[PDB]
Amino acid sequence: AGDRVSFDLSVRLRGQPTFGDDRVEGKEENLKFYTDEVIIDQVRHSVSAGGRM
Amino acid sequence: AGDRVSFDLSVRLRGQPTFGDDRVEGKEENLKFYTDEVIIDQVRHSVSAGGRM
Amino acid sequence: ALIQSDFAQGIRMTPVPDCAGDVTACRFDITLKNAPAAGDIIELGVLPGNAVPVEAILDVDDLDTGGAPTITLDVGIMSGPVGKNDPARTCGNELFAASTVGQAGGVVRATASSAFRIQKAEDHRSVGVKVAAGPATGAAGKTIALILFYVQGTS
Repeated sequence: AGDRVSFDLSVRLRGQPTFGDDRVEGKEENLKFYTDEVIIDQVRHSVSAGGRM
Repeated sequence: AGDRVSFDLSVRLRGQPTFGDDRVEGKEENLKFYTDEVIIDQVRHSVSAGGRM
Repeated sequence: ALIQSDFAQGIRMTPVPDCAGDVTACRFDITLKNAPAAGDIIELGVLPGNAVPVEAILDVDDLDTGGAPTITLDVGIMSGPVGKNDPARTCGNELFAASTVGQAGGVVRATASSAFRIQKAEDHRSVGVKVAAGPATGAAGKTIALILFYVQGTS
């Protein structure tokens, strides 16, 4: 049951490496997730066949 | 345990050969080399999986 | 009108403490390719979630050129998500109340009673200076910096 489904993209890691012996603990790139959503509605149509005349 | 590597190039032998029966004991070419060095270092980077919430 | 520093696009990440009460500071800086003009919102630094500012030196170069300078900078917790690149962002003056630094390259500390009392939110927020009053005629490429002694895990 639902009228909306959301699916995510995990973008690449962009950052600066720590050259030499510079301490890296505590400087940790956060994974960036991007979101999107699609919504569902009905689409109906009807045709008529006249009468008995 | 090393921080830099120094490889070598053995350039060709060049000189004038001694034609005939002329004695050859001092007209000896010398092996000349060339050197280049490469310096190593450390890179690293880290990503944080997040909290427990 | 958004100047996204390297610390907001994700090019350079910010340090977050691995404990409670352990202060943390990082020099959020820009190299302004253009010259500051009224209305610019210089997104310079991000304040990590569950962290609150504790002390903040704002250090800028000489942003004026002529006499009687009038450039004023205010620093606040910008509302939008990090690195949105959207002019609709609001900014504010929670950290600095229209600081007079920029008329001469100098160092100012958080002299306001609201900079030290800032609530925390579980999501990253971007700290960005805004040029409230337009600078006097004349400017050039200069480095605006703002170190931000924030601590995580308060109560």
